[PDB]
Amino acid sequence: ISRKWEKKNKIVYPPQLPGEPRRPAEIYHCRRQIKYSKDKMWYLAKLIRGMSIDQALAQLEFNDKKGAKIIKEVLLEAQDMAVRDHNVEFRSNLYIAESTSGRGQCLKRIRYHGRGRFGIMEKVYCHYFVKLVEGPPPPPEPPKTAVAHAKEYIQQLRSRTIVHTL
Amino acid sequence: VKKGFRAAFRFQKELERQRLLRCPPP
Amino acid sequence: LTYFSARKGKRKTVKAVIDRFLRLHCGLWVRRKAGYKKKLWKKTPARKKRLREFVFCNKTQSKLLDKMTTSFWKRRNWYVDDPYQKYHDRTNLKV
Amino acid sequence: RGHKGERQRGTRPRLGFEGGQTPFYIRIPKYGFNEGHSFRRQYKPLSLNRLQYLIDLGRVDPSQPIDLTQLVNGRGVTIQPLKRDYGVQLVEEGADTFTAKVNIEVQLASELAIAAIEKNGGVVTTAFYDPRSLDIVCKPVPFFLRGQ
Amino acid sequence: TARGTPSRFLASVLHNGLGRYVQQLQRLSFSVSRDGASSRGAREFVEREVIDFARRNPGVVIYVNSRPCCVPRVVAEYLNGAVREESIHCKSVEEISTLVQKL
Amino acid sequence: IGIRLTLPPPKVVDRWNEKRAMFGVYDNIGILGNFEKHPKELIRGPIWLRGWKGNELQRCIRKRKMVGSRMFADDLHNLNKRIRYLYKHFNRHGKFR
Amino acid sequence: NFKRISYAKTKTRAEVRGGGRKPWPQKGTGRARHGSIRSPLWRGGGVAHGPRGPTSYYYMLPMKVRALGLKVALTVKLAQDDLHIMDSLELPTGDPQYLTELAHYRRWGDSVLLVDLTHEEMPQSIVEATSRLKTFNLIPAVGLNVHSMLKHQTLVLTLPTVAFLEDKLLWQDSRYRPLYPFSLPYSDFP
Amino acid sequence: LRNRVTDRYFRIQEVLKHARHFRGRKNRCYRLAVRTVIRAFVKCTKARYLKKKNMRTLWINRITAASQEHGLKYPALIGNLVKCQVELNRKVLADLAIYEPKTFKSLAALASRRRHEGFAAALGDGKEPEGIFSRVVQYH
Amino acid sequence: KKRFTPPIYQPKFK
RNA sequence: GCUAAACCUAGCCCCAAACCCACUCCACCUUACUACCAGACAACCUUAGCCAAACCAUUUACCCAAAUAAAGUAUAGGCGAUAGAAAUUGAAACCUGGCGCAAUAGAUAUAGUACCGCAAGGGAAAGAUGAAAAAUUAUAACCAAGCAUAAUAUAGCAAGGACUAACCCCUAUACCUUCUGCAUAAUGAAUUAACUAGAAAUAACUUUGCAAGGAGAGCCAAAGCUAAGACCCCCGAAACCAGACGA
RNA sequence: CCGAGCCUGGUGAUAGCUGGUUGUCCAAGAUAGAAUCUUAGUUCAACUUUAAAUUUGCCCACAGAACCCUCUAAAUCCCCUU
RNA sequence: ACUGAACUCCUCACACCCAAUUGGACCAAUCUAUCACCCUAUAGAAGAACUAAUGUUAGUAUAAGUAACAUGAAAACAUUCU
RNA sequence: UCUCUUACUUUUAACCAGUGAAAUUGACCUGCCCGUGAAGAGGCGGGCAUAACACAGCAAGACGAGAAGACCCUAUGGAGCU
Ligand SMILES: [Mg+2]
Ligand SMILES: [Mg+2]
Ligand SMILES: [Mg+2]
Ligand SMILES: [Mg+2]
Ligand SMILES: [Mg+2]
Ligand SMILES: [Mg+2]
Ligand SMILES: [Mg+2]
Ligand SMILES: [Mg+2]
Ligand SMILES: [Mg+2]
Ligand SMILES: [Mg+2]
Ligand SMILES: [Mg+2]
Ligand SMILES: [Mg+2]
Ligand SMILES: [Mg+2]
Ligand SMILES: [Mg+2]
Ligand SMILES: [Mg+2]
Ligand SMILES: [Mg+2]
Ligand SMILES: [Mg+2]
Ligand SMILES: [Mg+2]
Ligand SMILES: [Mg+2]
Ligand SMILES: [Mg+2]
Ligand SMILES: [Mg+2]
Ligand SMILES: [Mg+2]
Ligand SMILES: [Mg+2]
Ligand SMILES: [Mg+2]
Ligand SMILES: [Mg+2]
Ligand SMILES: [Mg+2]
Ligand SMILES: [Mg+2]
Ligand SMILES: [Mg+2]
Ligand SMILES: [Mg+2]
Ligand SMILES: [Mg+2]
Ligand SMILES: [Mg+2]
Ligand SMILES: [Mg+2]
Ligand SMILES: [Mg+2]
Ligand SMILES: [Mg+2]
Ligand SMILES: [Mg+2]
Ligand SMILES: [Mg+2]
Ligand SMILES: [Mg+2]
Ligand SMILES: [Mg+2]
Ligand SMILES: [Mg+2]
Ligand SMILES: [Mg+2]
Ligand SMILES: [Mg+2]
Ligand SMILES: [Mg+2]
Repeated sequence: ISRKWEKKNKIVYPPQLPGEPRRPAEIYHCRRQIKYSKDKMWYLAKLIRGMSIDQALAQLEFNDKKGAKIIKEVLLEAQDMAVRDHNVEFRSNLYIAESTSGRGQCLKRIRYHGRGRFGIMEKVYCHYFVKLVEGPPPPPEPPKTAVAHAKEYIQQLRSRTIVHTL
Repeated sequence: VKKGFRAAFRFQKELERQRLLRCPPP
Repeated sequence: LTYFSARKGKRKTVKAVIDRFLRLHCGLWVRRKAGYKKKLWKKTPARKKRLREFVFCNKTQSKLLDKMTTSFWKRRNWYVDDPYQKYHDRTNLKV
Repeated sequence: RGHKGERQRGTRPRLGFEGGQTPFYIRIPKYGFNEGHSFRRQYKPLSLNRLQYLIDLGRVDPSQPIDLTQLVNGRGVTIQPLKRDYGVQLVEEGADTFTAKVNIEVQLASELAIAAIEKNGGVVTTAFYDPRSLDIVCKPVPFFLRGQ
Repeated sequence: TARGTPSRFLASVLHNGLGRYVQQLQRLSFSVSRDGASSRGAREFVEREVIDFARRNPGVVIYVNSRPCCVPRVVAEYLNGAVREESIHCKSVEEISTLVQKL
Repeated sequence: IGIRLTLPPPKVVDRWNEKRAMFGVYDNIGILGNFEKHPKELIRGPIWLRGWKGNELQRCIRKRKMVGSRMFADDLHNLNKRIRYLYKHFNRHGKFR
Repeated sequence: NFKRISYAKTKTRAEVRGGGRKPWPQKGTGRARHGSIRSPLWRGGGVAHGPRGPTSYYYMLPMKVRALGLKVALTVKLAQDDLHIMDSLELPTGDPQYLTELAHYRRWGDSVLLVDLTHEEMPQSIVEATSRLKTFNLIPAVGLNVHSMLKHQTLVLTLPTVAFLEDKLLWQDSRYRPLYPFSLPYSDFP
Repeated sequence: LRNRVTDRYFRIQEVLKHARHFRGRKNRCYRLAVRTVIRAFVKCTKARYLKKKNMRTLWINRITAASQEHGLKYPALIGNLVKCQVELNRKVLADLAIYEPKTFKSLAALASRRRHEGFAAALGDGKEPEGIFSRVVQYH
Repeated sequence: KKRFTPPIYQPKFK
């Protein structure tokens, strides 16, 4: 058993200078031993990814799954600990930067088939990781138009030189 | 346990090399 | 031939080799041609004389007879009236 | 180990088996070569040349009667108590250039050897001893330490 | 293979053949043990030929730390800043001489 | 992974102890000792090998001949089985014959 | 190697408590082919080829070879200035401090093998001086070998001790055959 | 266990360091990485002749393209160059055709003149001139 | 004949 | 970074020495773990079998008296694969360890526990922070197989040659084996970590020592004798007997 | 799971039958046959592996190697020079 | 006419491409004696090396979130209905 | 039963919620024709073919999965009957 995600909230930074930017905050929080599947948790994390915290809560409140309420409570308690301890004033100025899933400790049981044989029932467990960063959420990457492809093709055709001689 | 010291020393040196490579000191 | 016994753990010999052959100290085994005493009425006297001669063995046969025996049968005996005493030592040997 | 089979599995016949074929040491009939070798009387050779050599070196003093214990102490011949040995014989190989003049007790002495010994003025005594007497005369110190 | 290791181009460090040729090697930090059977070659080298090697080219500085260790090593630094560290564990005097000459 | 992370403690050994500094004492006592006792009598250990080498099966035969009359039941059975196995492996199986 | 008794012993596939019947049929199920457990291929079986009983590496060298080795060791200790002949191993007060100070002043090294003679004829001063140190040892003239000499750096002998060693090493040359062991009273040999 | 293996991971890393840029399970499975590295090294060793042949064919194709652009062919050019006592391999010819067109055009003109002189000598079975640019130099 | 093999049950500790 | 990787002690095997023990009260021979009522009958016995002799019917060390040489000698033996003495010189009392190991090793064992059958019986993994857990602290992280971080982008046993850039250009028919010929559509394989497979005599080769003698009693010897080094696998069947159990 | 049961010991039974047999380099290295209740094995020929002793190994040439009625080829065996 | 190999040549020194098999040289984790203690040498021993034996054990992927699958309805939760 | 099948209900079928297999897997960036090879090629030669990724059904091939074939043959390996 290893626990290194809950300890990232204790990294103290030196005091900045007046000629330095604001630097956004980083809030780490995760739960352990959750009776759920890792694939569904990863699907929920992919549904979330980089969006606003309020939009994520709204999408999870109407999500018909088992871990939706769990992730909702995780985000709620993380926002609470951020506004109470991590020095956060605005409640709607947060966005999820990283959101992934892991795997928990498993056991073994029986399945009982239709003969003397049987199966290995492995109790699947998983976790859930999430990171909260202050400030407005970054806009998504816009798709490159034909001008970008044309410029890249021109650059590729201009970068080629003589080969296999001198 | 596995009795030895030279292989353990080489493994510790490799760990120190990986540490100094991942985190380059000033 | 039992390379290791169960009581002494030594090497045993084959008594048939001792009863049918005779090793000299030079490294030669004296044998006897078979059939020298049976059906002698249909054989020419030349064959009868040839069968009654002390014939030596070969190389692989001598090696086999030596491997079937131990170090006791490869010594040198000094009998009082040994008819094969002059055949123990072999002189005039040039590789 | 080569290819598979008995050459690799180790299940090989004993030394001398030719795979059903009659071996060489069986097709030959028996003969009276070593009938009673464990009962024949063996005698270690002893030439007059080696006796004169021992006398000249000093290991055999020609002032005392020489028998078996004197030859064992001088270490000129090796008398084995076992292997059916009834003493040491005499060899006339060193007939010429033999000047010793000393009595010697030999179990088996030939005519030429006795003649050559009597030429200088020696005495040859032919005696017989049982293997127990041989073992006694070879090493008398353990016989004295025995207690019999 | 070439698809697994990085490559470069063949060029001079600061055009030595055009103007004047300078010595690329700078320092040579040797680590010879005091007692042991693994630095005999390095000991004999420092005893007999290190003076000739230092007098051959004045632009190369030789450092002898003489630290009691087990594997004798040598540090060679150049003008560009590359540091190539090799070990002379159980080598003859001729081998070490050829190695330092190649360096 | 079968590699120990932390280094083992330095196993220091005093090379000048009792049996180390006094090794080989009273060895070869027959030559320079007017021949009183044989050097093979200074070997301390099992009684069935005090001055005798032998082979793997010969040692078992000597043990069953000397000490075999004062062992256990399971130990004697295991010794007999090992002797039978060595006999069947040396006088039936093998090579160079 | 002449005083080595390896007490290492590992059980085979027959001495291990277990393995009697046949686990699963060979033709029935589609598992691996096995006839009994406690095998060197299974988990918890015996060693296939390992130490079987105590192995004794007993072997003796000829007496002449050992005498020549002793003479060679003596020549090596004498040539390299590592042999100091004494007349009477005595000390004024008998203490390890004076002994090690004298050893360091006379330039001997970190170790020295002090050899006396007859064992019983040894003074108490040097005994009490050596009974408190590890490098200094007191062995009689009979208990002198080659390993103890090669382990130390120098050697210390005495005139009667070196005479005894010389005569015992020259007794091997110009002698008779063994024939019977020398433990007998003999006549000339004491 | 007595004096067993205590440095097996180092051998695994030494084998896997050559398989740090492969696709699939070959960069992680040692049992397959061994075979992959073996085949990779074998092909890298055996492809030297292939590389040499490819470079030679590329040089020949470049020379042929240059000769066709100038107004000649490849076999005639090679023959006229080997019949004028000038030893220039394919690499320098390709380098000139790519970088120095003036000397390549001069070589093509010399080759055409040598070919014309050879044709004239063959049709006349020569007698007297036998080519001005001919006349082989005798080295004794 | 009628060949058939009986199944084997593992111990109740895994 | 999740899954999960190493942290030594219960001790385990054989030596030398020593000979080792068995009711606190009740219950234990019937339905043992049952306080109390009328036929007393209960042991005294060649073991067998496998293998080998290429089968096998004679035969095959195992027999419980200390070493060795004799000697693997006389002998027994479908006289053959094998077995094997005796007579004889003889055999120095007393000292506390491992050139063995650390939980897939070493006894199976923390234990003869769970579990299987009415029954004899078979029978397996366990325990890791620390001086202060009455320090529930903040850290020490970093390596395998499985995962997200960071999915795919045309072409081809997954590889090589290469250029300024992954592909695009060319070449190239996985691994060990019974086999003349195997990737062949024959055999084995999902990986990682632990374990597993050449043990030895007579006769041979080399190197010290001594020498007509060598060798720490025994053995060999018309240049020999002693010592050392060097060498000969694993797993997988149907069958037979002996002692106990079941309608 | 009875054309003959479960457990233990003989037993690590035997088995010409199947499979496997662990790091590097270099050198040498490819098979006329006979016997066996044997061709799925074994033993002996021939070849291969080491260090020594001796001197001749290969095409060699004029010449030599009965036959018989009907032909009887391409070749072979001993062979100093080179 | 030209293209066209591991055949030949250019600078180097050349033991660095046969089945079975044989011979010669190095390599590393344990203990012991001798020197050093940021890790190696001289000598003795090995339970001295795993890409394979439907090899034994424990962790974990593809197959596969594939097949199988529960609870009669309303409700004050006091009840009612087939 | 067919000519010639059809009208409905349940199990079941397709999606949502979770426990969740078994056989099997050398790795796959996995198309077709002609020809060749250990004799039946998606990985060999020449051609044709080609943006990538899931869901819902059928079997034509991958000599596909389960049993070291029970049919034929070898075994100086067994057993039953007379
Ligand atoms: Mg095989
Ligand atoms: Mg075969
Ligand atoms: Mg057999
Ligand atoms: Mg027959
Ligand atoms: Mg058993
Ligand atoms: Mg079995
Ligand atoms: Mg075990
Ligand atoms: Mg048989
Ligand atoms: Mg007796
Ligand atoms: Mg255990
Ligand atoms: Mg166990
Ligand atoms: Mg990993
Ligand atoms: Mg291609
Ligand atoms: Mg292999
Ligand atoms: Mg096969
Ligand atoms: Mg075939
Ligand atoms: Mg296949
Ligand atoms: Mg097959
Ligand atoms: Mg398969
Ligand atoms: Mg009934
Ligand atoms: Mg077997
Ligand atoms: Mg066969
Ligand atoms: Mg070319
Ligand atoms: Mg060539
Ligand atoms: Mg070759
Ligand atoms: Mg082992
Ligand atoms: Mg091993
Ligand atoms: Mg492995
Ligand atoms: Mg299978
Ligand atoms: Mg495996
Ligand atoms: Mg499906
Ligand atoms: Mg369904
Ligand atoms: Mg229901
Ligand atoms: Mg579902
Ligand atoms: Mg092919
Ligand atoms: Mg086809
Ligand atoms: Mg295929
Ligand atoms: Mg089959
Ligand atoms: Mg047969
Ligand atoms: Mg049969
Ligand atoms: Mg039978
Ligand atoms: Mg029967």
